[PDB]
Amino acid sequence: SGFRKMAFPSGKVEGCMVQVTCGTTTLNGLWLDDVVYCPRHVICTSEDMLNPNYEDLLIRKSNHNFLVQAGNVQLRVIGHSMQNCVLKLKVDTANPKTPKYKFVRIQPGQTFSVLACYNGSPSGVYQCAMRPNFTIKGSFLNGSCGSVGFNIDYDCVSFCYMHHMELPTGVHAGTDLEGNFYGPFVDRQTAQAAGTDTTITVNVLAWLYAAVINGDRWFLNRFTTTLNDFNLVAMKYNYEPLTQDHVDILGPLSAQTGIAVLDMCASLKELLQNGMNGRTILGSALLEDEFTPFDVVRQCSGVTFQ
Amino acid sequence: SGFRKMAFPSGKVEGCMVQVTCGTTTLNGLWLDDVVYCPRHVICTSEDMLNPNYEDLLIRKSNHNFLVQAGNVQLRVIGHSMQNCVLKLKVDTANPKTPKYKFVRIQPGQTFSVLACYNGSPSGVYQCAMRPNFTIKGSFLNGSCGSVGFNIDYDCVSFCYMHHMELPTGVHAGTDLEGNFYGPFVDRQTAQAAGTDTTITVNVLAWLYAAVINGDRWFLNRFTTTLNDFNLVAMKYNYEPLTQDHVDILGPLSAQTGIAVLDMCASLKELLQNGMNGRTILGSALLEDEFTPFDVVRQCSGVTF
Ligand SMILES: *C(N)c1ncn(C[C@@H](O)COc2cc(Cl)ccc2Cl)n1
Ligand SMILES: *[C@@H](N)c1ncn(C[C@@H](O)COc2cc(Cl)ccc2Cl)n1
Ligand SMILES: [Cl-]
Ligand code: NA
Repeated sequence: SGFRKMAFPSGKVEGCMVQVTCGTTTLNGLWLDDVVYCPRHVICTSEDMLNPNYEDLLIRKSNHNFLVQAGNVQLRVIGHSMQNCVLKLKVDTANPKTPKYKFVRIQPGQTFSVLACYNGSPSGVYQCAMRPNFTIKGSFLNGSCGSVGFNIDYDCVSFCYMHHMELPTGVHAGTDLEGNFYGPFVDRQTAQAAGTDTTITVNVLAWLYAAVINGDRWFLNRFTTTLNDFNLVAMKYNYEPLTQDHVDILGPLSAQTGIAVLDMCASLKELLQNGMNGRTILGSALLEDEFTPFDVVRQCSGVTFQ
Repeated sequence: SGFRKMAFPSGKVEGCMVQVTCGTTTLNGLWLDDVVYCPRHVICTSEDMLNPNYEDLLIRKSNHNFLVQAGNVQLRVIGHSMQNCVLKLKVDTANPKTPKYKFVRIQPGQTFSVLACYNGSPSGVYQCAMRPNFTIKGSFLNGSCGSVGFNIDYDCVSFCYMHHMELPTGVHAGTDLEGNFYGPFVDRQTAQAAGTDTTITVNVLAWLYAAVINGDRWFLNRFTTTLNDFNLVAMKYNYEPLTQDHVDILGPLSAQTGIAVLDMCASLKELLQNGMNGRTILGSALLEDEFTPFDVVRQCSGVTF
């Protein structure tokens, strides 16, 4: 029993992190087979903050302008190309520690592990969720760009995030590993702001199901709700709409606990109305929204504590 | 910016985890040099679990009774012995992935990373603190015994915890890697209960400093206090006493933020007396006590491994 924000073991990703230098700028890259992936803004100068023309900056570079260091070893860059907002540096050595992997673009609400890195060397690992406004609430300092987010369902690493920048509110924006930004953000230092963020409703429900599995029922009630009335109430607290897809996705947790999804919805409605009145759920005094249904099933007993 | 509960990168430990089987029991072991460490309770069966005589259970076993798998490779056990509550299985091969390491015993309040494992296969990593009552609030299912906790101090892994059991309240108990329990617990299936826990004061203060560094300031005030007056408040709210050593340890964060420790104690006093009045601190509606001073400095500075 117990319930913690739990990351994937990071070793398969640690073996892929390198340092990329261009001019006076150093950040991190991801070395898979014979390609190093990193944010294209590594080629930007002080003059290129606001309106970089990346095509024009890149054509002026040779292979030997990029320094890639993997531990104590220099790799030799033998090619370069840009794909969307990522740079792909072809190197003369395949990474002998390359795991089985794939690149996946995630949807808001999905969670992943972040391996924060500086100078190509891992600092720490933590769990994040892609917020509804396409930001993440990470922990990143200068030099952390090119740190990646991933899942490891089975033995295969799914890379889903590469870190590019911090927005004025202190939240974080980045790309998939094909270099497409999450959300309406661009790799320019112009005024950009994330939209108002909302709570990830399906994840809160999942977490309430985790609480029941771990043996806590205090917040349930005798009521039910229609999906439409739930959404009308939940929107007034800045909760995302719950869809029929979300209801379907919660089916297994429902089945395991004997609590219908719309009955759990009625519990959530009452929690929003009442607060917790001095109580906690799985150790928290707020409703937690960074655990998915899949995360709950992965972490929790398949046997409910009745 | 930002502040997150963050574990050490786990790869140096992942390369040391193996599966240990004895009879119908499988759990995890730690393979360092030519020794595999695991809980001695692996040798227990159902009728023994109430009052095991470990000496007597062990003498009946041959080397070949212990099946050790490192990935898909069987290791050959060439010796077996007990140290306190851990079993030490001598194997014929040194682990080529053995990191620089030490065995250390930590103090209550100290944090560490746990690499949860099942069948010798790492499943997840999270940060824990050794509670004042010598339990940890972990997340462990059947098959997780022998999972380890660690810190990394440079390139050196300090192993500090091996998982043995779950108490009735759903919190967790285990040993150092020399097999000495944290807390007044024993390795048998009997009525055992955690003592009442307290809040780790120095760590709450550290976290308040993290909050200020990350721009969250509403709880600061004009007031200061003394160690003695604050300690009367701490005791009333089931907080650990704050010592002068704690004050010294927080010195850096005091200097950096311009909030003396006893000034921050006056903030904490008011929070304990009045609550948060609807507000949050670093996204929490409770006072967090599982970040140490060193954790806060390390994450607000970007140290790597
Ligand atoms: C750890 N891998 C694990 N998995 C299941 N369990 C529960 C029981 O197997 C515990 O068994 C014992 C524990 C102790 Cl502390 C003494 C004796 C026994 Cl049989 N643990
Ligand atoms: C990432 N490693 C990092 N470290 C510091 N910074 C701040 C600036 O250096 C980033 O500069 C740019 C960012 C973008 Cl998105 C476009 C252009 C530039 Cl110059 N980032
Ligand atoms: Cl005063
Ligand atoms: Na004060």
